[PDB]
Amino acid sequence: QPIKLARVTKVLGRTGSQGQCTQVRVEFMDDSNRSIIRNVKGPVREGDVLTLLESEREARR
Amino acid sequence: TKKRRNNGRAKKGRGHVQPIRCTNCARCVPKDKAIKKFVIRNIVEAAAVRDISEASVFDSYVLPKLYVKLHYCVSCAIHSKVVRNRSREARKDRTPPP
Amino acid sequence: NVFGVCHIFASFNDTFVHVTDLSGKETICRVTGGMKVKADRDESSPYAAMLAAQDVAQKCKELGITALHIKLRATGGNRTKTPGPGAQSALRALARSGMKIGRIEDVTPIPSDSTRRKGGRRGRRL
Amino acid sequence: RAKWRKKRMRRLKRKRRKMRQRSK
Amino acid sequence: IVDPFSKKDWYDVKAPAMFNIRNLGKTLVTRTQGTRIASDGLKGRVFEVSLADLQNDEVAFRKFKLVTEDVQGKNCLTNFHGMDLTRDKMCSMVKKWQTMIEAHVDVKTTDGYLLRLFCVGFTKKRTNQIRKTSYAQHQQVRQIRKKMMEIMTREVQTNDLKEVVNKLIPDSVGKDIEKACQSIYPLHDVYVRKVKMLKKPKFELGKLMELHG
RNA sequence: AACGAGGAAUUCCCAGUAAGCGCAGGUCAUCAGCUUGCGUUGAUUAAGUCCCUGCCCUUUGUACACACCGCCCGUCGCUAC
RNA sequence: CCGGAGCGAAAGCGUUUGCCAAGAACGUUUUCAUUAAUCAAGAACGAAAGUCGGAGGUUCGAAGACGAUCAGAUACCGUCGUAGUUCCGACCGUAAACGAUGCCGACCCGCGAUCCGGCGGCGUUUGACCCGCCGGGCAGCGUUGCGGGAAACCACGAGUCUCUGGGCUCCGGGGGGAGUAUGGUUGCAAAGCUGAAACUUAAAGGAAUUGACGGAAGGGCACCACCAGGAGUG
Ligand SMILES: [Zn+2]
Repeated sequence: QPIKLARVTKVLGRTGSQGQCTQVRVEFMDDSNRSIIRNVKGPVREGDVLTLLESEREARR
Repeated sequence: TKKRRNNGRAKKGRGHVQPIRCTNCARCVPKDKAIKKFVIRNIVEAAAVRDISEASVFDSYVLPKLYVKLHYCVSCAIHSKVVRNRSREARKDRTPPP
Repeated sequence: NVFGVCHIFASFNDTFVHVTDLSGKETICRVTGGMKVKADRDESSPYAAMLAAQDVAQKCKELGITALHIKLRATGGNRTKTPGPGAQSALRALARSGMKIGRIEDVTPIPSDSTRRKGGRRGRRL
Repeated sequence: RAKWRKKRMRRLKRKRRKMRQRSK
Repeated sequence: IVDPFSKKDWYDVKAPAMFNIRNLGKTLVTRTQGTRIASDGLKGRVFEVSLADLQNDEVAFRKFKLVTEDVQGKNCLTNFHGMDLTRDKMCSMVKKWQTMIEAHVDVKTTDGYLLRLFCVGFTKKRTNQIRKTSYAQHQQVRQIRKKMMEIMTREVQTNDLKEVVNKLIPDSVGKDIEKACQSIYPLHDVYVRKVKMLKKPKFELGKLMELHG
């Protein structure tokens, strides 16, 4: 399946047991669809870019 | 001393009610003293409902729910964190928690 | 799409995934979590049920099964009615392994009035 | 447990009856 | 040693022609090995399928059991065996603060098909009702159960198995009971939940081809 | 000579900080593998969480109050009535 | 479905239909016309376990075996299982049989619900729902800071109690000894009812409060916690 790219649009909050994960919603750039939320690890701010390998799941917490 | 006016049960005008069994311990608990908990949850989790949705051979199929009627004894409804020990004046609040 | 019926006996201490034909007469493939773990303590773990439904999809595809009707089942009867931890891991592994799912429905043996459940009137005092 | 003080008392009274019965 | 699936051949299961589709799926059985013919197992199987899998524009919580009775040319023919609602929809109709009046009859059709139809109805709260509980009195419970048992037999006694099935796929029996009970107490979810077939008569293939024709 | 980035575990730390390097003071007739200071070179990672282990507050329970290192029960054993 | 809803003197009582004879409340310009209330002696009933005699023994499960844990478990946990649990008759008359609160009667607050019956009112709906009211029934909330109480709490009064008297029955007199001994009595038995004394003791106990503690809950905090790693120890 073709790979899709997306830009970080908004940071929600810290998730995980140790609080290392950061729930951040993303939005595709090429095709306007699937403005789904994902879980990111590390320092994340508004304006980052996440190379989503898939576009199927949300994976909340 | 009498801790509750209703003695922790809903027996008013009766002498004996039918005892039922608990869920996580299987203890004989009276029907009026049981800690009712009507659990209604989806069959598939919200984290996995999307994988089942795309694998559905239909266009729009609402996933049914798990309608489970649970009964808890006092010793287990507190250990399972279903009910808590409230303050002396807070125990009189019969309103269900939001 | 070759529709089938998948019986998931999701209980405690073990998790069963039983795939049969549309009538449930002939068993096409069925495995347990103990067939994938060394210690039986990890049977009710969702990771064991994750590996169970994974290889099932291959046996379903080898024989031609493409779609599976989910029949979730707990212990039922006098014991608990909520399915075990393998109810969701086995269900998600079925769709993610390149299969089809349709008309999900749970069949738990709930009694109109059962006999005396195991454990006295004081309950299991673990 | 006051119930087992009643359990041991009924057990002691029952023994006193057997001792008193053999003296008939 | 040898894979037992090598001797298994697929059979396309069928259904009566009164529905919208006859193709219900595929089954499997081993071929004839010795005296045990493959037909000796495909004449007693039961397929529990929902109404949405049988009809095209109906509900999905009404399941129909279809027992196999004949195999003609690598395909397995089926017929009515019993109706039953889903476990989830049954637990959702039962609600609190309202009376539940159940009923059950065991009456046969014009033929020897002994059917046991189960109907369940709940009362309805009025729109301008301020009272939380909608409780009908015990004698008011009897009158509702009387009409519930009377219509189940009357509608199934004046027709054979073929016609009552077409009257069973929709809630035709359930909608008239609510209208009948409204004269005493309004009901909400009058539904025929389960149909059990206890005894089966001497089946004739002539009446089977008349339905599937 | 052992020691080939080191068993199960475990200590410390987020900015001139950790560490590396060396100096000086205290001890001191003789002495620093220590410690208190000092400057020097200078990052990795994190601008977080109750996850874990330690911690106070509130509610709650108590037959505890020289206060859970609390209090207290029975059998057995000794003596007296 | 099933509720702080009903019924019964209580124990107790919820699948359908049928049979059987009761009962409160309400309705009443019916009827009877003080025929009452409470009650030593006496009696019916009385959960469960147990006991005797049959049936049936699914499940559970005293006892019991075995598996685990522990310093040790004769237990909790697990497998299995006797009696028992189920039904039939005769016993036993004991429960935290509790509302830990006798019955009858009067008087003494309010409000919103709820249960049955009766009554009168816009409407909606072919009795249902709506707004009230009178009578009892289970209860609830508010005020008890019109009272009561040691207080918790009490209008199913636990109010009208030194401003002490409506009627009646039962019953308590510091804590133990002790519901023991003995006698009578009931029972097949286990035991039930009745019921002491010697002796010992300065407290036992009730309610409430502040501390402490919990292997209770909730919230919050620190690289002497972790996450991310970086040094070094072992
Ligand atoms: Zn319980």
